[PDB]
Amino acid sequence: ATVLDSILEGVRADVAAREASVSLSEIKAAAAAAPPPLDVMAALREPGIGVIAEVKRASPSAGALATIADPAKLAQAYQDGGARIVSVVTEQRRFQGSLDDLDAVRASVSIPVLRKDFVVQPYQIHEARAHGADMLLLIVAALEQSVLVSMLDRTESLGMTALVEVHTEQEADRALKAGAKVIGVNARDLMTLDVDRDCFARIAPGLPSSVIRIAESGVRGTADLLAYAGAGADAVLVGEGLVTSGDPRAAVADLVTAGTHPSCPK
Repeated sequence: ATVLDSILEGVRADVAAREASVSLSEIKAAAAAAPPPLDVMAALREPGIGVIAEVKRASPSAGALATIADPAKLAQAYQDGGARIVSVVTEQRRFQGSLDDLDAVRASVSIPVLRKDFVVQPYQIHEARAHGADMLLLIVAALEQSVLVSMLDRTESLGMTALVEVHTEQEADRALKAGAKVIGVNARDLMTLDVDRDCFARIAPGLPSSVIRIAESGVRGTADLLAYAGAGADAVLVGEGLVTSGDPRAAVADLVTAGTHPSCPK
């Protein structure tokens, strides 16, 4: 039926294959020995609309959307441009990412790193931590509530911050009830990658001031950033559709300039 169901089937298979090689006990030990997590909440508390910039496999080879293909070099461009956090897509089927891309990014940047994947079981949480993630995406649509709560608790126990992704007002209610500190709204369709313009603006007013509100989709430049800031975004996640013109550093620097301007809408 849904694209999400197919992604999650994929996750279960891909995780089972990794777990056959590196057991749950072994990945828990690897997480426990990893360099400590970086301070995501401090990054998010910095003044101005923060930019989370995303590394993913597919982009146009030329034109206004052209960017850097190599994950380490892209991530470095993002850090150089002033991104507060670098996101790296590790889901393997819809987005053709890999845990190797997380490793490459982690070695390349000294700012916090978000592992952007579809978490369904604790193995993935320890694995994220072992491979250096500081922030972890959790998706309400993927999880039954009690499991969401236990994944959120495990993420936090390991010293990471959860970015809890919601697609509807009811999912936002669930994220709040689960205890989320950071709630992202994703309005992108998994088939087309098009973004519903009304979703953030509808959901965000229901999110209390005590949560950090993230626009996970739809911000492609300063024009969008200003619109989302006015709608209540505290940070924006950019990547898909970003107008980079071959120069992602500059594109991120322009977003930072706009988001930290004293007169930026809010």
